Amino acid sequence: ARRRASGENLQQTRPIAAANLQWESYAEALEHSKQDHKPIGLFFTGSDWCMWCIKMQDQILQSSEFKHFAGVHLHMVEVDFPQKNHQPEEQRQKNQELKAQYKVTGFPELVFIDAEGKQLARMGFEPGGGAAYVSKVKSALKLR
Repeated sequence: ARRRASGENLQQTRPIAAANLQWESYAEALEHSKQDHKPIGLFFTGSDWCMWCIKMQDQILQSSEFKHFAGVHLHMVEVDFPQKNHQPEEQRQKNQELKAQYKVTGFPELVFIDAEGKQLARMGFEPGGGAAYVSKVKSALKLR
């Protein structure tokens, strides 16, 4: 297949392309949601010891489909529990409170909440890649 081997088209497509994920604060997320009404995804993980978490981060959160979907439709908040901790005391207290608040036990776990703190849906690690993961969240949050 010469066509498959060929590439690097002169004509540029999709000017929008894709952008990296923009992390927001828990306090900031709600502020925006109160105004924008968009759901908040809290990412609970172990950056330095949970391999499955790395996989979720590397394969779904950092995936192009996830980036595009979330950049447009969601507010993302990072909540990490590393072995080597260097987060400010205030951040750690808030993070622990949040972990308990949403009854988070297993990681990786992504929980969707509204600006009033109501849970719309929750998901963990699920094979299939970024495209498939976003389809699932859409159905869960009733986005259409």
